[PDB]
Order: sequence, then structure tokens, then C-alpha cells
Amino acid sequence: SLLEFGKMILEETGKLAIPSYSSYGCYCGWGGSGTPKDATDRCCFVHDCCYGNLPDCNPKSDRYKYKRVNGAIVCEKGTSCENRICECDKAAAICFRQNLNTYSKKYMLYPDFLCKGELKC
Ligand SMILES: CC(=O)Oc1ccccc1C(=O)O
Ligand SMILES: [Ca+2]
Repeated sequence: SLLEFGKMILEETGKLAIPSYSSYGCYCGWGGSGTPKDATDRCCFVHDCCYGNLPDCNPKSDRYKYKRVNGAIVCEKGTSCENRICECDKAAAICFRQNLNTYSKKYMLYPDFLCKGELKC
């Protein structure tokens, strides 16, 4: 759920999910169109696509458990949905940490009219 995802983000990047990753670019948060603006936005695109592969799961509200084996994120056994949601979130958190160096505040609160086109998952 968003509760675990937000915590994973904070632990990984030192940034709070809201508002650093909730209105960034075209895909981070409310958002599903246009060309991703930068690496971080591409992380969100992939994350959206990952959730899209789970039509009969509820990733926003279904809670999963994860532990940290030293630095590594390890998803603990749960239902099939919880397992797959956790893997989507883990990937996004790592993607965010890998691209922190290019995170740009100019993409915060990005207006919707600047998100143009389509990218197919
Ligand atoms: C669901 C929502 O509106 O906000 C979020 C978007 C991305 C990551 C975390 C959150 C959140 O609310 O915690
Ligand atoms: Ca989105």
C-alpha cells in the first residue's frame, strides 16, 4: 500500500513521498500520459506499468510486509498480489535512489498541459 511505498521511498532517498514524488513530472502520482520528463519520471512510468500488470490486485490499499537485510529490501511472503506489489514498489524505490543525482525541482507540480503523447508499456 501507499503506506509501505512512502516509507520505502523515505528510507531509500531521504525524501518524503509527498510532496517530492507525488506531483513530479508526468507520471509521478496522479498521471498516466505524455513522455516522461527525466530519469525519475521514467521510474514512475515503469512503476505505473508494473501496477498495470496487476489488474486484479489493489496496490494502493493492500498492505505487504518487507524487511531490510542490511541495505537490501526483502519482500516477505504474503498473498500473490502483496508479493507482486512489493516487487513493483522495491524496483521504484531503487530506481529513485539511482537517479537522485538528476532529480530536479523544476519538475515538481508540473502542469498537465506539458505532458504530451503516448508511451506504451
Ligand atoms: C495516493 C496519493 O495521492 O499519494 C502518493 C503518491 C505517491 C507516493 C505516496 C503517496 C502517499 O499518499 O503516501
Ligand atoms: Ca502515475
